[PDB]
Amino acid sequence: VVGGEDAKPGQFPWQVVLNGKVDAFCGGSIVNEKWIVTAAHCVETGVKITVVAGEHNIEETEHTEQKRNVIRIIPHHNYNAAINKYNHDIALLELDEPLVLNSYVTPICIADKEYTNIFLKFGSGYVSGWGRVFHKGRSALVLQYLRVPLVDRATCLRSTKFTIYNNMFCAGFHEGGRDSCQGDSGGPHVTEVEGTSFLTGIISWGEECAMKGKYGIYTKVSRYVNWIKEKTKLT
Amino acid sequence: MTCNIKNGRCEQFCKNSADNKVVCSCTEGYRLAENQKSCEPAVPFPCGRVSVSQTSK
Ligand SMILES: COc1ccc(-c2ccc3sc(C(N)N)cc3c2)cc1OC
Ligand SMILES: COc1ccc(-c2ccc3sc(C(N)N)cc3c2)cc1OC
Ligand SMILES: [Ca+2]
Repeated sequence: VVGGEDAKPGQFPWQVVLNGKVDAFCGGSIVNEKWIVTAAHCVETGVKITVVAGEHNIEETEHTEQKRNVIRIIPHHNYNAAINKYNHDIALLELDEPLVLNSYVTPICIADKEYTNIFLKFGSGYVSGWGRVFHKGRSALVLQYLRVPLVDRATCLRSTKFTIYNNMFCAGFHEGGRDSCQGDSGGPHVTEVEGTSFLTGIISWGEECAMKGKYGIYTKVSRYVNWIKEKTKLT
Repeated sequence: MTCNIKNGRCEQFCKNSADNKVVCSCTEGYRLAENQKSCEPAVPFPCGRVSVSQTSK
């Protein structure tokens, strides 16, 4: 996250970090005790990818951290139906053993298709991660967050040569300087409603982070809420 | 009442019903209060809420 601020412990208790052949390479969010939602581009491979819930500072021990192995990865069936589009950039990860929900490990709420879109359209959400703190720069040690404004679709369309689908949205500041960045991908875009946070997007992609006239691109979660619900049922 | 105006006063979700509309509802982990509008935690760690004190010092 470029130009954000340190989260406090337990401020985003649905946030997780993904580790593998690279540490902290992507974020995700807790759907329930057994399931994480993330970006499919993060998990095109699975070799001992590990999830850490209850994380705050990546170089220290807080004694809130819950580490789990991923046993199953389900990318959206239509992801990679079209080469290099990032269309349908969402995936589910099933954990080997359930998380123990507590104040530092709590799911994000997921509303139905209609209300996720309503909540998105409220026009302000929070984004968080341990991604780069400057474009082409280093990664964050303490979890970062940032309020990003929703950007109107026509503006976003003009901001890039790349295709922006109906399954995506843009968010950010016209002046640049503050943005999501690489390493943040897969993490939550969330909208707080009377103190309860709902998942409204997945941090997906972008061009140079925080550059004026460029915006973060997010997966429109409303389009995928029925699929998430269907896949992540507990028995 | 309609869902049109201030979400039928529903804390979370609103659906229009015959004329005297508004039936409010809540997401998993919450229950509709007797008050019929607000949403009460029905579990120890309900989704989407911060429970670690953020005001420290
Ligand atoms: C050096 O500037 C950059 C230029 C391009 C990109 C970049 C990264 C990922 C993706 S996915 C995608 C697509 N969905 N078409 C387009 C695109 C562009 C990132 C940059 O910096 C972070
Ligand atoms: C190949 O290198 C890559 C480099 C960067 C990214 C990547 C990932 C997330 C975000 S958010 C953002 C923003 N401007 N908000 C820009 C950006 C760029 C993806 C890549 O490939 C998967
Ligand atoms: Ca730590």
